[PDB]
Amino acid sequence: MIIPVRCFTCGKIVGNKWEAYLGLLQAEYTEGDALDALGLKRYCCRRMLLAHVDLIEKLLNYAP
Amino acid sequence: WERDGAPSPMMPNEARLRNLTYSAPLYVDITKTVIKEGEEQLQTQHQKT
Amino acid sequence: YNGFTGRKITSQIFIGPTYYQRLKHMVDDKIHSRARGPIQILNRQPMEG
Amino acid sequence: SYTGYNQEDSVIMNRSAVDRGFFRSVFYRSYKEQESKKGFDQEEVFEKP
Amino acid sequence: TCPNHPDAILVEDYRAGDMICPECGLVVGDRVIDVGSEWRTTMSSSDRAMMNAFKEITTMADRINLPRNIVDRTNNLFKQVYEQKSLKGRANDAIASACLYIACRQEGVPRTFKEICAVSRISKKEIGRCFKLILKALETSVDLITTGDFMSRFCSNLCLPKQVQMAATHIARKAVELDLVPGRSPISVAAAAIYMASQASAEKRTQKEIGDIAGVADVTIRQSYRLIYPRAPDLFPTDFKFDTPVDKLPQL
Amino acid sequence: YARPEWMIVTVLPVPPLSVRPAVVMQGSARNQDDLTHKLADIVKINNQ
Amino acid sequence: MIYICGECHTENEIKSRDPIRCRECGYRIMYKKRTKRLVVFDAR
Amino acid sequence: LDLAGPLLAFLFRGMFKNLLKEVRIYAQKFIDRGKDFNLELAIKTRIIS
Ligand SMILES: [Zn+2]
Ligand SMILES: [Zn+2]
Ligand SMILES: [Zn+2]
Repeated sequence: MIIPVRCFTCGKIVGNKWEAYLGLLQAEYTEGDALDALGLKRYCCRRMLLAHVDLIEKLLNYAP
Repeated sequence: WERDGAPSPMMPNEARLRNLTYSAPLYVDITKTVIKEGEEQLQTQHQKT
Repeated sequence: YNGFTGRKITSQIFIGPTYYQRLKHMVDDKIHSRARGPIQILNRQPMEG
Repeated sequence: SYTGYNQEDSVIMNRSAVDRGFFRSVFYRSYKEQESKKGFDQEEVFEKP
Repeated sequence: TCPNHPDAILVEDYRAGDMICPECGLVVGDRVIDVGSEWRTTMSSSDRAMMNAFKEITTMADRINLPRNIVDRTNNLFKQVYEQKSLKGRANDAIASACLYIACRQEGVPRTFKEICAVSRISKKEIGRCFKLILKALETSVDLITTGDFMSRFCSNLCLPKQVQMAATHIARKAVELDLVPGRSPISVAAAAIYMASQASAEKRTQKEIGDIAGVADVTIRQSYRLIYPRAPDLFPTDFKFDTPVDKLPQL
Repeated sequence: YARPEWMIVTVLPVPPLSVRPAVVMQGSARNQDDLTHKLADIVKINNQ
Repeated sequence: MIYICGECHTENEIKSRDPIRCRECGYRIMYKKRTKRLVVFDAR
Repeated sequence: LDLAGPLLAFLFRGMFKNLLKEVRIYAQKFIDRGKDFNLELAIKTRIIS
């Protein structure tokens, strides 16, 4: 639902890169370029953001 | 329809949560004509039965 | 490289990202044991209790 | 074939990945209970015995 | 029944379904408890007549969309009345209609005698006669109805906004509190209050419209409205938005 | 071990309570087994 | 004994005997409030 | 392929027939007494619901 804190494979921090990744994509960055800019070199950490589905955003559309 | 009989629209989630069937009331217009073997005819219709 | 010894594995391994699914079948929902349990009254035979 | 623990359609998982939320899931069980006043002789209500 | 512990409260056990001495450990009875079930974890005339009345009760209920619990309550009233047999002369349909009326009153959602009559072949006069008899036979009583017991149904059936319904309830309750309508039927007071509240909002309902749902002749609504009209500003809630100013409410 | 006359049911046996137990349902309402209902019918006709 | 309305989200104290309904909303779906008892989680 | 429509139309055909079979019975009984009948009371709503 929400971006994992760590990369599952290696434990690298990924929970502080989702908003930065979305911001870069809005800046016309390709997904590969945006991941490179954030320092995600290993394809395990790129997998984390490339495949993340942010369901929490739609979960917040339901009134508590 | 509540206990007091006040109708309210039923959202599907309320039907799921309260275990209510999701049904729509069905109304039919009915025309009733009566003949009294006295060469008189009376036609009455019950709208939305 | 071997995790336990750190030595290169002689054969090179095919490794990459693959999409995996977790199926509803967990072992905890299936593990069950019986040892002098609640027999039935009429049949005097085992039953779930 | 790492340690023989994935043989015959078995899988070796990474414990550290599991520690980080890998394939962690939630199980929701819902129980519904209603109180029925049917029958003057017998009646049931919600209250801690 | 511990042989060592005479009169000992044996403790039930769900592991194997046996009762054990609470302070010895001895299992008295091997697996006798039956844990699984113990814990949740050619028709007689009287029955045939009862069955038809039960069918009639359900048929009446669906016409006005009453919940099954009231129907279940109505069935119990009918069985008590049918068993006691003080209404043997009265028709079963009349008894059932009165039982349906009583069941509604007992549950806090009264239906007026006219509403029960509309769903039954039995007239209001006959239902009222049966209603009193059933109370005597069952030695029971029903709380006196109030003007607010019909606001939800009447206002909703009129498609009036919630604020109007609250305003009408406040008006009707205040009018009874102020004794502006002594002796008037609660339904008439409610109908007049609905008209007063309705005319003060965007959604305006004529006297005929309010009478139809409430079953009160417009003349009676006119009489009650005239009695509460003088104190219109006082009856209305303080925090009420007047689409039509109170000073300009219809006079009649 | 067997005689033709014994085939005719002159005296009807009654199964023990173990064969047909008194089930408990809806509280203390002992739900008699199907055999009990037939046995209750059998005795009523026999007495009549 | 606090119940939260499912529509207006209004906390209201309701007894066991009295009927279940929103004090002001009229909504008949109510949710129990979170327990005040403290439950510990291992962040594992 | 029989979808919800055709399947439900088959049911409604029979249920409406029972409804119209019922109003005949109720209406005829009142007509036999000679008194006029009320259409709304004749209709049994539970049949289709
Ligand atoms: Zn990684
Ligand atoms: Zn002992
Ligand atoms: Zn509410």
